[PDB]
Amino acid sequence: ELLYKQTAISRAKRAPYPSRMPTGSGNSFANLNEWHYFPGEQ
Amino acid sequence: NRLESILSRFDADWTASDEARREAKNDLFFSRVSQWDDWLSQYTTLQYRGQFDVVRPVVRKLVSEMRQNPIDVLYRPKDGARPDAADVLMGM
Amino acid sequence: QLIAGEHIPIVPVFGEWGFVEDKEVYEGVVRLTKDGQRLRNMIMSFNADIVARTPKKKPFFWPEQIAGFEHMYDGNDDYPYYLLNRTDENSGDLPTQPLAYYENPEVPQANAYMLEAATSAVKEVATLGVD
Amino acid sequence: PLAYYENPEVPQANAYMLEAATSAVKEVATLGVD
Amino acid sequence: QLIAGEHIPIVPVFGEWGFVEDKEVYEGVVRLTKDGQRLRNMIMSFNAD
Repeated sequence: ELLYKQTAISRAKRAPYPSRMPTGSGNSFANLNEWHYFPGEQ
Repeated sequence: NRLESILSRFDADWTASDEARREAKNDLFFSRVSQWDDWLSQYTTLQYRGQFDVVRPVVRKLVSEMRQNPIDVLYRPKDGARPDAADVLMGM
Repeated sequence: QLIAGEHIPIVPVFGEWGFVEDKEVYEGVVRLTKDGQRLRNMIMSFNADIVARTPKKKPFFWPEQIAGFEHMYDGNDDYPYYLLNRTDENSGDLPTQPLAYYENPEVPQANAYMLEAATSAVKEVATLGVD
Repeated sequence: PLAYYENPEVPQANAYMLEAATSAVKEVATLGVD
Repeated sequence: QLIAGEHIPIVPVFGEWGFVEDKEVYEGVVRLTKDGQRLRNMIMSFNAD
């Protein structure tokens, strides 16, 4: 258990935003750069 | 000498009214440009930031209401003067 | 330079008025509606994030409860029923029919209550009198 | 006895956010009273 | 070339108006109805999926 706990902590990562998820009008820079939607998981 | 006095007066006037000017500028930027006043310490990460405004219709309604009632200056003659005393000035 | 007038030409208009201690203060309509509006925006953004990044609802399987039959659970809709193998080489009959499911994404009560309170607060103070 | 597969359901967050977004669009797409 | 007029012929119409700091800004009807519309589209697409 102690061997695997550190790797388990290190591998618990959250996935990026989905492709069809808009970026709101609060970013104000990516919105002005025509960068409206998130890239995706790629 | 004259320039120094003028600049001293201007500096006093500018400093005496700083908070009101800053808050008015903040209000103008919030109402017109955007509602996320986080320009400082931004760009560290990218996250969703929506803008669901609810206050803009109130401002629109108020400006429409005061646009429907124009107001101008009406010069009237003084009580001791002639009845037609403010009629060339009114025409001008 | 000698301006032909007798007073300073600039004519000012003011929001309401005010002198609090020794400094003038003026206000319009947006000064008191900023906190609730920002709270509303933050709550909506958090709810959108919850909708977007939360995993969906799918069942929990062991890798050997579905040893075969793995083309049945993708969603093709061509078989009249779902199958699960029973026996094991070492253990007797441990694999079972039922199973556990992941829970659906939900918006917490605090988020909804705060959004409603902030919207009410904004709509309550953004007034200029009666009617 | 036996067990069945659970039906497809639209979650609560999706419906709540759809309603909230529709209301937000209805509420700001105005130019004044009436 | 000498145009017959005395003013620039182009006549503009503007949405509401505005100078925020030193740059002009104008708005219409669709500026504030984009985030909610996009969110509605995304939710409908996810539900259809």
